Amino acid sequence: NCFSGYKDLIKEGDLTLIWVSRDNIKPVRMHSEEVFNTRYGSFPHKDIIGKPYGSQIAIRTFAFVHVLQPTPELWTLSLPHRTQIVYTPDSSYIMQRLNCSPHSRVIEAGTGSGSFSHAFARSVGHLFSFEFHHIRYEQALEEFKEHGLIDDNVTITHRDVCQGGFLIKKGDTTSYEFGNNETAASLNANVVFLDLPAPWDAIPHLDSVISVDEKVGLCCFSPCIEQVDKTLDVLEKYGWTDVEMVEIQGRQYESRRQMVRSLNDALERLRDIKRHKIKEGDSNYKWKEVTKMEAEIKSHTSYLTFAFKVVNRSRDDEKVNEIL
Amino acid sequence: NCFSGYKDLIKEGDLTLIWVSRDNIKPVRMHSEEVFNTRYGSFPHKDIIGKPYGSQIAIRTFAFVHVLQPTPELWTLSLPHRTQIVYTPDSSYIMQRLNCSPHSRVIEAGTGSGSFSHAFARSVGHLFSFEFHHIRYEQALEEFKEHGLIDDNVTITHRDVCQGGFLIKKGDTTSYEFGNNETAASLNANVVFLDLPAPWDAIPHLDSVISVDEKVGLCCFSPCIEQVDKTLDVLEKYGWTDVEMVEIQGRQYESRRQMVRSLNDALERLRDIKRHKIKEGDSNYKWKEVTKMEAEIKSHTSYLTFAFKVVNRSRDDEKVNEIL
Amino acid sequence: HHHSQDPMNALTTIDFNQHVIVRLPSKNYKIVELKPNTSVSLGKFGAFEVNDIIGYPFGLTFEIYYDPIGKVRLLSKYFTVEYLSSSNLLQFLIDKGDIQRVLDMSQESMGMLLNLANIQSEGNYLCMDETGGLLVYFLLERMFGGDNESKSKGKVIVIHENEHANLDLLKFANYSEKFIKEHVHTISLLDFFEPPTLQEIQSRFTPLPKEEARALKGGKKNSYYRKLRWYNTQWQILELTGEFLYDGLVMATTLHLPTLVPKLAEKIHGSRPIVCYGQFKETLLELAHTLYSDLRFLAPSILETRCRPYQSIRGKLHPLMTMKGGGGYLMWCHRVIPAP
Amino acid sequence: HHHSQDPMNALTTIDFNQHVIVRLPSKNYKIVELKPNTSVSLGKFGAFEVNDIIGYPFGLTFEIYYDPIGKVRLLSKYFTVEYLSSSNLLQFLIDKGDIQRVLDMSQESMGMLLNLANIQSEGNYLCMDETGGLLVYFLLERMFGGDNESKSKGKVIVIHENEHANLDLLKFANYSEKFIKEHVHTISLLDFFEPPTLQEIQSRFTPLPKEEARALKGGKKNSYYRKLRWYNTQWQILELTGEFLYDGLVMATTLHLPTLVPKLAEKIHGSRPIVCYGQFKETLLELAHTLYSDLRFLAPSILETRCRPYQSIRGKLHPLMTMKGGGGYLMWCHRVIPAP
Ligand SMILES: C[S@@+](CC[C@H](N)C(=O)[O-])C[C@H]1O[C@@H](n2cnc3c(N)ncnc32)[C@H](O)[C@@H]1O
Ligand SMILES: C[S@@+](CC[C@H](N)C(=O)[O-])C[C@H]1O[C@@H](n2cnc3c(N)ncnc32)[C@H](O)[C@@H]1O
Repeated sequence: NCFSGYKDLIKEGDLTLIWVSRDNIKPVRMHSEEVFNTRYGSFPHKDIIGKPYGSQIAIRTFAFVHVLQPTPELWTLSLPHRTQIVYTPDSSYIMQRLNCSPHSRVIEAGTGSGSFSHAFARSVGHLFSFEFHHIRYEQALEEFKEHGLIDDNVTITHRDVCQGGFLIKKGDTTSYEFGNNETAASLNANVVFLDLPAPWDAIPHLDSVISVDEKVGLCCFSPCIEQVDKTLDVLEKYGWTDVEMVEIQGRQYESRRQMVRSLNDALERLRDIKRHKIKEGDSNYKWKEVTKMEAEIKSHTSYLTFAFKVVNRSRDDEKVNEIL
Repeated sequence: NCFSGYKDLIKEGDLTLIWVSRDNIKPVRMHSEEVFNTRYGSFPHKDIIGKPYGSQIAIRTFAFVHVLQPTPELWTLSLPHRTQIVYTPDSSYIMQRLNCSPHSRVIEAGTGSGSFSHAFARSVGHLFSFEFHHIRYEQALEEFKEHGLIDDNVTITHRDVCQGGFLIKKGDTTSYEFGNNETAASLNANVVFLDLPAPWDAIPHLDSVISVDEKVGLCCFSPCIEQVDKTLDVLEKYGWTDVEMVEIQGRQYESRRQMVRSLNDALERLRDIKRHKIKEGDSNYKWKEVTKMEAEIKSHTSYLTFAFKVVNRSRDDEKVNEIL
Repeated sequence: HHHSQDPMNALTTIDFNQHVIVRLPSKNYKIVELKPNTSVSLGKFGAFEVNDIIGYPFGLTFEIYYDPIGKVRLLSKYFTVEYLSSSNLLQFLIDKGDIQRVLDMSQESMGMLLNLANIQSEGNYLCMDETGGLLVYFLLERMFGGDNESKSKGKVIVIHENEHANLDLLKFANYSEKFIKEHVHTISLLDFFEPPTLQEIQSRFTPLPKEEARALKGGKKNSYYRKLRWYNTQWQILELTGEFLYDGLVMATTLHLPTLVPKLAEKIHGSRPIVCYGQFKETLLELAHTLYSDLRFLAPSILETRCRPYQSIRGKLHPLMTMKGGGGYLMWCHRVIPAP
Repeated sequence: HHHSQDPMNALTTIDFNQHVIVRLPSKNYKIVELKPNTSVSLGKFGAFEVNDIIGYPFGLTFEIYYDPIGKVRLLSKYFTVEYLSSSNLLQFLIDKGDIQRVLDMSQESMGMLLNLANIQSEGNYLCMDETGGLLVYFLLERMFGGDNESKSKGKVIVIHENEHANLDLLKFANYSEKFIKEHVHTISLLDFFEPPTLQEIQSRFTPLPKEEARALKGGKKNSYYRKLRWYNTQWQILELTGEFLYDGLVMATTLHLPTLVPKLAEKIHGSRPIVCYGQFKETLLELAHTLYSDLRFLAPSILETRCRPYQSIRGKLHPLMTMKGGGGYLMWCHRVIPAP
């Protein structure tokens, strides 16, 4: 993955994220004969290649961009704004509550634009991702491939998980590379994230693919509270416990300044009226530091329903005896 | 109402609110031979009576209280903490969205502890309040009476509004004083607030008591979202429009200070360790002003469902012609 | 009036020469003055005849249809007509993009300000309002409900930064000029803190005995009463600035609060609320620490209220996905009198 | 080991000599060390034999019953045994009242910090942690998942205020002392900013040729290697403080950030994230304005994340009525390299 590890110098062929402004971050593949364009100027790649990652790049009549190494957080900010993706406040909370680590073996459906996928892949032992829509599947496959996710720890599979479950067998449409004598993947998932219209149709299929000897964590991502209600019903029927729904609310603040305007100065203007019978931070004036909420807030992304399961609720009795 | 108007001096017999601390406000009736007790000392009423409202009262070995004129906001803060009452963030929003004023004629059920009642009564043309529980009814009646609400603009009636509706007839258990030739109150409500377990059972009875020639506003107060769902159903059936549910979230912040601790001072301590081979705001130190959220927040009080109705959806056609 | 029949109630009913609210299908607001025998254009959504909506209650939705000015009927494109409440005026100003002009205030913050300040029909309130009068309008509507014939005697006293107050939003309010001059008094910061003395005023004018003044006519009568109105303006300032104590202080100003609020509070009675609205919490934090040192203020608190609406469709309930941030903050405290 | 059979996986399975989490019926947490042939008291809820829970998966609820130490069976009073995750350690510290010790941090704020900082198994991260090591523990668990045998080579470098680091919470972590010394390096602010020079170090000690040092025995060998460990400590400081550039900076300190973060960021590579946690937003606001002036920092942002749980019972869904306030704030930005 070009998302993984820490690169020093920008090289020809590298995928970069070019920061133009806070709301304008563009994925750009470096090529010596290409030019990057902004509403403020043109930035030739040959004047970028060879410089350190994190470089500010300047052109005269001055205009600037910053060239950054891809990261899931930054990649997520670069995706089309109104779309159906998981943002960092939700996903970072989900990964932390489900305790993600190289120990994690995760099942994600559906893949969508792969926002959560990239954050999973950075941290996790393996990611098994499922996508119902064949065009979306092919786009995600091509992109995961290009990014180096496929040759690292990510598998994607074209599947309707509500109808066909989560098994990956030789012959299925999948990126999975089967080992010697392997005719089916052994998913052995201990982490499950469902982002689907009807997660309650997918939950029954999980018993065939989750780990049987450890606590398995699940999060379902649903926009409407009647969807949460259907999920709570089916989680209970299929033996999932410690069930809790939460919401996550993220806010961002600008650092700003408000002009200090004294009473005495207002009085002095009134006295002078009687006799006759600015850019923020301007050093001619006094300023007070203040925080200002972002103009538009994401007041709802989805409800997050967490649940846990242990299949083999037992121990090896005399293996414990055989320790003495 | 001793809640209404603005008193100058504390008089014998006055109901006061004695502020002991932010979470300790006590209703105390002034009587020259009585004494008010606090975990910090005893405050004789005779040393309070005759002083201006808002007076800080001091006793030696010094301890203090402040004696305030009753107000709905303060009264609400003085009620038992865990109880089922409406707090100022919800009620002030409800009154503003329903545009409360002396023009308002309101219907409230149930009365409960009368938190919202007092805020209504301050602003509104008349308040018609209904309480199902006979002991609660008698307590609210006695208290409203004592406070002067009953002899001003408040009526309370012992009623199950879901079963018996909202009509007030001579013979009913009510505080209503019937005028000459009056055998029934004409409620003519243009504002309705329902705080009940099943507001959808009360909504059908409203058509008999609401104003018929103006926009009528309704707010239903329900803790669970399945309750909101039942309300949305019945509001639609009975012709209520512009229906919207919202939540109100209130937070309070303390003004605090955090000690400023420089790098250089930490280095200098490390240098001295090498050679050998406070109360907040303390003037010996530097401090930064900060805001600190209250330790416990009210993260949910109830869902607020608003709705509006016009009964006579018509005009006087040639009365409009008769203007030319 | 000159009609024998009872007039229409402009608080309940769409009426001639009133400023009213019109909600478009895109849900943004317009303010429309209902001049008789005129038409109103809603651009894309058509135009209609003012006369055709008079006499209806507020809250109705009208369809414009054509057999360019259309006809109207109750909706069986369209618009909804509403009373111009304090809430709807605020929303209209936000729709038209004036959010910084109103200092980022929200319906819920202003609603809470009214109750924290204990605003009542008979109170005399000290007020600073930098919004063009939106705060004064919230007060008046709560106090009087739009009723020009109200018998209540409450007043809003507005202290302001320039020579004249900016209360232009009151031009939308449907209060008469008489009502406003009886319930709203304006006075500059300078006149409020350094008022003229009686001697200073009388040495420029002392009235004629009223028998003599009554007998004046022509240009001498007009010349004199113009001087007498100046005299009464000055007299009112004396009344407002003496040992008169007010029933509450409400503020929406961007002046420096720590150096202003303590001076204003000298004229507030013991036990009365003080409420300062601020767009930025840090502003109020500085104020609260200042007031903490001053025993004339009881327990200053910074409060926040935020409304989150839901998509209120049965079978698809969830909060709105996106909405506007902001809404500001309130500093609440009470004026009190320290013990010796 | 000395058993022929495969050992138990302490990441999936309740195991001897592990520190684990116990959730009581009152839902508060305890941390319990599972020493073989010992008993554990839960006060009111009874006591049990450690041996009787070994070998089970985490996540199960056990009933204590009596025919005072009881017997245990799966719940058909009781307790639930959980892995000691970074989340559960934080919750345990909050339950026991140590909320100010952990600077009011929440699960969601720490979860976001991990991802904003792009924390990975192979990264070398600069860290300040005033919590007794809770932040270091969040990092290690994300990087290595509790796996003492992990092949990953990532490191947390902890810069600290006193002579020694306070990382006592790591005593609960079930990482071996070897693992910790290979992945956690500690260095004081003074050693980090004013490190010793090579000349200074060698003039107090230069090693013997390793053939000669190997041939040492007795007290001379012990005397020498003690000096050689001091030498290696100093050498490690040279490695950590030279022209070594780090992959990220994460901070949870109450030191003055505006005067500290720019100095620390000199050792961070271009394009790497900087995340400062703060209990108070005003602190971070001051920092953000400071960093705005410094072209080595790209677009500093103050972020907030808040979790609100629901009562998750079908037919009675609503958010929790009351809960703890706070949870703190993050300042996020990226180190960048200005153009000439
Ligand atoms: C909102 S998106 C997922 C976004 C993704 N979590 C992210 O962070 O970028 C939902 C995706 O689920 C896919 N999907 C829907 N139903 C599915 C099913 N039954 N099986 C697999 N995928 C499905 C849809 O095609 C869509 O791409
Ligand atoms: C939560 S309380 C109201 C609190 C009140 N809003 C306040 O702010 O203090 C609910 C009250 O409704 C009353 N109530 C319940 N069902 C009722 C009914 N059918 N008719 C009238 N009152 C009812 C209950 O006795 C209870 O006192």
